[PDB]
Amino acid sequence: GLTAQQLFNCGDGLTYNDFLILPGYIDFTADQVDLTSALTKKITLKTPLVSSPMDTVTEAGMAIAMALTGGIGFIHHNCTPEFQANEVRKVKKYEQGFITDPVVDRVRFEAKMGSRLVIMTKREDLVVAPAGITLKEANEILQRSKLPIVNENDELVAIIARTDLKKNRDYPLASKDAKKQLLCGAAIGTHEDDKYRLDLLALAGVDVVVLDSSQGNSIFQINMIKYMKEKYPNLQVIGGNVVTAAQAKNLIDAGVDALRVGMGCGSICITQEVLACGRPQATAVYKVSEYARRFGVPVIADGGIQNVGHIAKALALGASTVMMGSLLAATTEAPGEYFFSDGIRLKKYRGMGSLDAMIKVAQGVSGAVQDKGSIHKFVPYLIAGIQHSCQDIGAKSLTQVRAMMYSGELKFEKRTSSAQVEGGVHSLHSYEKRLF
Amino acid sequence: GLTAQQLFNCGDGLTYNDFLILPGYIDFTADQVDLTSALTKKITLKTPLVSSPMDTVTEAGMAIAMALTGGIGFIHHNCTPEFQANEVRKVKKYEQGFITDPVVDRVRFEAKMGSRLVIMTKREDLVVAPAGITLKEANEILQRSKLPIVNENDELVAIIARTDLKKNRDYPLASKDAKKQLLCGAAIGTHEDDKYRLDLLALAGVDVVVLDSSQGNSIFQINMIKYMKEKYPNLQVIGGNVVTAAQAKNLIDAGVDALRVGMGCGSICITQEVLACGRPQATAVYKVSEYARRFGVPVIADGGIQNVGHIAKALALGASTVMMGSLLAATTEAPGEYFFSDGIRLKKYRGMGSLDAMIKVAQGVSGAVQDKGSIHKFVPYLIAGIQHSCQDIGAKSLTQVRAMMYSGELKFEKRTSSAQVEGGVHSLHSYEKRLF
Amino acid sequence: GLTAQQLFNCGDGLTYNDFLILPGYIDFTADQVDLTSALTKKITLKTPLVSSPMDTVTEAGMAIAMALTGGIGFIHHNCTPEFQANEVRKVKKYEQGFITDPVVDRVRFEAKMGSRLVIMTKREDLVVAPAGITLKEANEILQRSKLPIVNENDELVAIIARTDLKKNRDYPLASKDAKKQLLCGAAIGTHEDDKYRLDLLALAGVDVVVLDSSQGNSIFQINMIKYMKEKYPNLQVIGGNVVTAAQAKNLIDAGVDALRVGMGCGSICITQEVLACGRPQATAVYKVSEYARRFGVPVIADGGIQNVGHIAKALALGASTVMMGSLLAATTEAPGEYFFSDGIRLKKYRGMGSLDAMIKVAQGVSGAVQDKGSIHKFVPYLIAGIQHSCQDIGAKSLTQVRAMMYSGELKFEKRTSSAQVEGGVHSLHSYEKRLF
Amino acid sequence: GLTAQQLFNCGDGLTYNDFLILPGYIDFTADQVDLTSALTKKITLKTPLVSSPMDTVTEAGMAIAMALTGGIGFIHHNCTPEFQANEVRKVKKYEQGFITDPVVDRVRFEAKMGSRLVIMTKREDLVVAPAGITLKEANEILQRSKLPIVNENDELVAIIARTDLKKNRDYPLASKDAKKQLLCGAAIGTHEDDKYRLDLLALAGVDVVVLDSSQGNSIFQINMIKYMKEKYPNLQVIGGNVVTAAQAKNLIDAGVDALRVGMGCGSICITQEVLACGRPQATAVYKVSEYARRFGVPVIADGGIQNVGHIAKALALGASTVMMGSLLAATTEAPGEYFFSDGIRLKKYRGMGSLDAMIKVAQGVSGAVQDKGSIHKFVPYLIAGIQHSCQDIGAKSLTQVRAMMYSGELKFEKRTSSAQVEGGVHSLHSYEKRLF
Ligand SMILES: *c1nc2c(ncn2[C@@H]2O[C@H](COP(=O)(O)O)[C@@H](O)[C@H]2O)c(=O)[nH]1
Ligand SMILES: *c1nc2c(ncn2[C@@H]2O[C@H](COP(=O)(O)O)[C@@H](O)[C@H]2O)c(=O)[nH]1
Ligand SMILES: *c1nc2c(ncn2[C@@H]2O[C@H](COP(=O)(O)O)[C@@H](O)[C@H]2O)c(=O)[nH]1
Ligand SMILES: *c1nc2c(ncn2[C@@H]2O[C@H](COP(=O)(O)O)[C@@H](O)[C@H]2O)c(=O)[nH]1
Ligand SMILES: COc1c(C)c2c(c(O)c1C/C=C(\C)CCC(=O)O)C(=O)OC2
Ligand SMILES: COc1c(C)c2c(c(O)c1C/C=C(\C)CCC(=O)O)C(=O)OC2
Ligand SMILES: COc1c(C)c2c(c(O)c1C/C=C(\C)CCC(=O)O)C(=O)OC2
Ligand SMILES: COc1c(C)c2c(c(O)c1C/C=C(\C)CCC(=O)O)C(=O)OC2
Ligand SMILES: [K+]
Ligand SMILES: [K+]
Ligand SMILES: [K+]
Ligand SMILES: [K+]
Repeated sequence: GLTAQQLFNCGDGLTYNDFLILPGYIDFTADQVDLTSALTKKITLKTPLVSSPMDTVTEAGMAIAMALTGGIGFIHHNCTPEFQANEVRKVKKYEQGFITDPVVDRVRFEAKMGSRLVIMTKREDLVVAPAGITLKEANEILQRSKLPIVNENDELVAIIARTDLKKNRDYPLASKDAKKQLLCGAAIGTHEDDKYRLDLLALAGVDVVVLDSSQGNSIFQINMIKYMKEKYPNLQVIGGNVVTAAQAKNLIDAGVDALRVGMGCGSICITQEVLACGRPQATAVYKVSEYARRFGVPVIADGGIQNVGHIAKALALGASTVMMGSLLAATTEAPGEYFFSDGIRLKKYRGMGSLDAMIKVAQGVSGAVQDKGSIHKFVPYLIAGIQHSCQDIGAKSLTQVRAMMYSGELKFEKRTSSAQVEGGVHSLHSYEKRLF
Repeated sequence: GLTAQQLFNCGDGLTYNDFLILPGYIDFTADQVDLTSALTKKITLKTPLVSSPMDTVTEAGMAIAMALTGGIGFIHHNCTPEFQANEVRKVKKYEQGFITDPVVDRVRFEAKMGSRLVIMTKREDLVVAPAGITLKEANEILQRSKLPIVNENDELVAIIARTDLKKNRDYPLASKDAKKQLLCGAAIGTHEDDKYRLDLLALAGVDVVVLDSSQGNSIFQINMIKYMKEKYPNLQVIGGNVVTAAQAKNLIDAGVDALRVGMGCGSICITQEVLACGRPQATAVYKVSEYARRFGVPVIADGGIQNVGHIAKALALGASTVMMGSLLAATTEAPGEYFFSDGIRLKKYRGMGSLDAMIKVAQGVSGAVQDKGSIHKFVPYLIAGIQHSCQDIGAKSLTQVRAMMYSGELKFEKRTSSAQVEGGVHSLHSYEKRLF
Repeated sequence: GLTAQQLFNCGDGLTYNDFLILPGYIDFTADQVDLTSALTKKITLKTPLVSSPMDTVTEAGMAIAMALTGGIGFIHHNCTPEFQANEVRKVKKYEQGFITDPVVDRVRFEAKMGSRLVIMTKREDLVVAPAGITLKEANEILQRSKLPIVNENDELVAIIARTDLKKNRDYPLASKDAKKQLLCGAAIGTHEDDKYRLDLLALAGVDVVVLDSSQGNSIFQINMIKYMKEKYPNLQVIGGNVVTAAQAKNLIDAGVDALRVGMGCGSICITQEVLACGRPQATAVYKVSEYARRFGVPVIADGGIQNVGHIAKALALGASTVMMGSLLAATTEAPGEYFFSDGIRLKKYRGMGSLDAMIKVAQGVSGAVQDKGSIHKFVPYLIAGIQHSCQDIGAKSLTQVRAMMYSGELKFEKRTSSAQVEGGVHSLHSYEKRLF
Repeated sequence: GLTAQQLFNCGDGLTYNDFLILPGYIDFTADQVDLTSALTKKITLKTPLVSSPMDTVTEAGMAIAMALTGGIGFIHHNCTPEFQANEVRKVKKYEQGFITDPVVDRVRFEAKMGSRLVIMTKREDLVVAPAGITLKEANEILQRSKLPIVNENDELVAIIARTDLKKNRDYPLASKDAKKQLLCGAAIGTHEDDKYRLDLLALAGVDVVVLDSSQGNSIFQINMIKYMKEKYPNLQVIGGNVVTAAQAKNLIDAGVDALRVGMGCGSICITQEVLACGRPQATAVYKVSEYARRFGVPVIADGGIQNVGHIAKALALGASTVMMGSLLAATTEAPGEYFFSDGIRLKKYRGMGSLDAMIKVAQGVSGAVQDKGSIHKFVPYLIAGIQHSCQDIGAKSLTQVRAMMYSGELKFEKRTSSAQVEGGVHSLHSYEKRLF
């Protein structure tokens, strides 16, 4: 029975595996737990999940799947500005609803004022829908397949493809923007070159942009932040990797809408070994979030997430969202082809600081992870997992979990190594592990 | 030389392997140590041993063997109410003594008032025994095989099968109820459905019932407790898994006769890894027992028992009884068939939260343990083991061990990892381990 | 720079591998270091080495070799009183000097008053030596082979075999008694039966006797101690295994001449795992020696010695001598035959609490260790090793090492696990280890 | 956020792997970081790198390569004084510039006053250079191959081989002495014999000499130091291995120009295990440097360097330079021939206290390390690695890093074992590691 303030303010250099959250009182069911989380000062998702901007994790496929399930994805920038922007465009155009370009096809089969060819099938035998209706109305109005929206003068003002109404109805947690499109985020560097790439990403319709760096507390990123906030006042920007409040302050002052917290704890990271710099994750998350919260800036616990327990712990310590690399790297929607080794299906996963991904000092390693299946199955599982944890701890929502932790109400307890060994599977001659 | 109060009140998150009990003064022999322990507020066994309510551990066979040796068993509820109740009935009818149903056979060979056929062999050549005698008397009275008990009017009032007098004489530590039957306990859930199952278990003659849950401090279990205490005033109820005094208080207030303490420390448990919730065992046991004792509520140290040292430590820290899963899972009396792998005989052992035992979030794993032989050999061994420990520590009884620990008299000392390595087998090129 | 008092009085439960001794000032050579140590209140050896009383370690061969090199041995009692006593007799008669029985052969070749046949070779052609001379004189007096000692009346008063003068001259560190015989010690239990065995051991000429027990603070051993001190006033007795000052006090009060300190840290020990009782060695040694010293009672650091560093640390913490089991178990002089496994020569080593060595609760395990060669090579090596350690720490003698440690002058420092890893061999692709 | 003073003054016995340096503010690039470091009170290198004086590490080849890249090398003394001195001579004569001996060839092709034959090619057709010019001038003056330097009377005063001007221009970081020669250092013992060897090393032109010992705080080394400072007033001397301020003081008082800090932490070291003496490196480095700095004496962090992180940490804690053995032992320039095992190329690496390198008490082990390539590639890599670390921590130079650490500005944080596990590569099914 120790509070977070007490636990993380003794200088022990703790991490996720070094502690536990003590159970509380249950008076609701796991399915009643709400995971709504703030991605940035203005982006809010239904789940606190985010896919990392890496070669072997996030591209269109992942970004789309992740958005459809309740989270969001960040496309990597280890490609051409053109390619990256196309990946953003694919994601952005995956779901639209009221398509305008192809409806105003252009007018200026169907015979809808102006000269809207979609012509032959005259505007009398065809079903139409008034302007001002909503997607719900739109769906029923033509319960079949193929809906031309008409503006007073009976002029084609828009159209809505049945397929979009399907995707919309199929994914109730979909992270969509004001235009009913799957929101997407992208990662860029801080060199001048990144200004051009940013412009192409802007044109692509990217919603949030993260400045990629192992140590984001620099004059380069600060000025880059200020630039972006100037050129694109509304664009949501996330600050480079930080692990201390002093670093966060500079980026917060520069104008960040959120912070990416984590240094050298990612599965493929050797920065701590090579550069001696970094910080134990659990502590990094608590300290920066505790600070950043006084400025309304969401913290993204980035790195070291090996399972659901970690996710719940990051959130419990102050993080608004959690970013994963390896916990998603082997899913169907991640970049790369599957292969086999010792009868084990694998997909490549490599650190962005690896010589391959990149005198060059390698800060990442290149490996492979075992097949995790589809994001469409895995993410729902993580969502269920997180919910149960909130239940045991007695919290109906992630927002509540933090209040309980900050009020002192939520208690923790350190785990000795024997205690960590006891917490996992032990004393078995053999066993298999499954979760969903 | 550190007291329990000092040791477990520093927030280190200790477990069984993290400490030792310092030896005292010996002025008696190991065989003089008494292990009588309170299972619940009213159930008291000769030993502090209990078999866990799990698919691969407890069914009739185990429950019977465990009772015969001095402990008790809890039948799992991962079966039909009918099946479970039949398992309780088998155990309950294993030993009876004065059988009534078949003696009042019905009257209304032998020719005993009324019309008691057991007829031919007239009541004159046959040996009979008066009503009011005891089992001891009964045994001698017909020193052979096949004893009709007669009520004044020479009317068949009961019978006693020689076989029961045998089982009774063979097992001096047998956990029997007021009717000379092997007591049995069963595990149920907390859903409404469990009320029906409970009723069938009541009819079966179950003696103690444990409410099965990974986090028993809930409104569901509290109300279930209150229900049971109402409907079955005398039934002994044990509260769902708890690890803190605050949780215990709710269940104690709800009316529990004992508490099942343990969360995520069981050999097949992944709850700590998946849900981030739980608590290091040694500490869980000391803290809750220290509290629950002020209300006369026995604590069951449930989980993490890998050997005799653990059992003795749980007891020394405040537990009245100890529940095991893996330490019994491979015995002859446990559910399942034996098989072989690398020339090693094994029997399945799986967590009740495993996908097999059961979106579903797995909290347990499915494995196999190596053959441990019969409960009838293993339990006596654990009993001997525990006794020696009490001797080294200078305690003639489990009751004494707790007094010494609560008075400060009993001392402990933390074990560094090197100290733990030194405590076990080391520096050998090869070795085999045996214990009994 | 931490003193022993500070280091071992924080309740951390440390052991040998958990700390280091910081180097001092060197103004002498390793060969100038003196290891003279008190075995008991009256037995003093040239080295602080002792072989453990175990089936696979100490018998005549070991006891003799160990004495010849500067230490001593304790014969095991897992044999008949006759056998054990014969093992003591073999050791005792290995070296004698002035043999009396065969010289007083009996008188009452050579023609020496009385009728000393050793006859033919008359007392005139034969060289003789006066009574009152010493062994040194004796050696030169007949610089060849085959010396009849003559008493005034020219009567055979004794004889001295050339072979004894050889053994005496060959081993300058030999642990011999007042009669120039290799001293020997033996281990006995505390049951009444041990009184008879003790008597046979007395007749055998045993010099020191250790009462064998895993927990020697008992009324059984206390009374046994008092008995022995009564019956054999001069016999040196060592107290059963203790690890705390409170235990030591009882045995010290009972009249022990030394204490055997150690519980569950021996390579083949499972007492800590099975009985939950014991104590981390380094701490056990410091605490009891710190106490026992106030009564002039030598402490024997028994158990957990895996190498020279451990020996030096035990001594530095207060032990007067060190007892080993595995560090000697595979030498030529130890009981048992050598065999081979994976091309590796081995000799059996088993705990005295193993089922084989012995319901029975096993407290020891049965294994094998790799061939260490002869005690006559290994012990000199340990002696050299210990000497260098004393040099680095700036102590010319074991006696000095303790003064420095008790005065505060000697400093220590805890070793984190990484620090322990760094202290040993690391970062090699492959390597072989040798020491002498 | 803990200062070095706080971190290393709690008695925890920390080492490199036990802590991290928290990142600061970046306002410069990695390539702008300066690694200029003081080898001794008067020797200053461009990099803080030094090759250890060992059989399998440093000989001419290594010493030359190491100097050319920015560091320095110390030739081992496990050879004849003649051999060692020849190794110094090879290194010293590798690069010269203004060669005098062969130019004053002797005078007393070319026809340059006196009788300088280099004769035929008369002094009129040949290009010459005035005395007083510099190497830069010299290079251009004869932009081709084959430059006779002439003194007023047109007398051959010196010569400069084109090859030297090449080596000079190729290696901008070259550690050269006042005579434009690659500086070299050598290791000697402290016995009288070492005085002769020293004399031969003096004649060889050695620049710095390190007194080789595992425990240099001795009367032998102190007097040896005083001797050398007397006989060779200008010679730079480094004090034997020390790990505490008390030891450093004696050697500092004796007159050391630098200190070699480290005891039993070297990859091939078993001194801690065998002699129980030594100290955890990170702590050894901070404590002695913190002291030695008050006397302007540079500390050489010697031992335990397994990678770049360690190097940066040693420097951050107070060391002026870092000495490596295994981190260089398998390079092309190190002594020994390459061989193969399991398809892995290896080169021998052995501790100088190994029986092979040397009753003898082994303090080192004999193994093999995997091929690291050329020093000419590896050292530049370490240089780049160190620079990035300085960048993350916000320091433009090693000198700055220490100021920040001593002022309190630089912060650190302990790493729990889980934190250390998280810091390295984890959660991968497989991976390969590369760095340059
Ligand atoms: C160290 N860290 C690196 C590198 N590339 C990316 N990253 C990071 O780690 C996170 C993924 O870690 P997981 O544990 O797999 O989730 C990424 O989000 C990013 O912060 C690298 O080369 N070295
Ligand atoms: C975690 N714990 C589980 C699960 N099923 C049962 N249990 C528990 O552990 C105890 C057995 O642990 P042992 O160390 O084997 O004695 C059981 O009594 C129960 O508390 C599960 O799926 N996950
Ligand atoms: C535990 N300890 C046992 C047993 N038999 C003997 N001993 C002890 O350990 C010492 C030898 O330990 P090493 O590390 O090998 O030196 C013996 O002197 C004695 O104290 C046993 O069965 N269990
Ligand atoms: C222990 N230490 C030894 C021995 N020979 C040399 N050394 C030392 O270790 C350093 C090299 O360690 P690395 O980790 O490989 O750099 C050398 O500089 C020297 O101090 C020995 O036999 N035992
Ligand atoms: C940039 O991607 C990362 C991130 C996000 C992190 C780390 C890291 O090593 C890399 C790879 C390192 C690279 C590509 C070098 C460029 C740079 O320094 O930004 C880390 O330690 O924590 C977080
Ligand atoms: C119920 O059986 C348990 C018990 C007793 C414990 C744990 C656990 O995971 C399960 C399996 C988890 C299940 C079947 C999910 C249902 C539930 O939540 O009750 C644990 O962590 O500590 C104790
Ligand atoms: C007696 O030999 C030992 C000793 C010396 C020790 C231990 C031990 O287990 C045994 C074997 C245990 C036996 C033979 C049971 C009898 C007894 O209890 O004496 C230990 O834990 O520390 C020291
Ligand atoms: C001398 O080389 C070393 C050094 C530098 C160190 C150690 C060591 O064991 C040896 C080998 C030990 C030898 C050759 C014995 C001679 C001696 O004692 O000097 C160590 O522990 O720290 C540093
Ligand atoms: K990492
Ligand atoms: K577990
Ligand atoms: K042991
Ligand atoms: K080492």
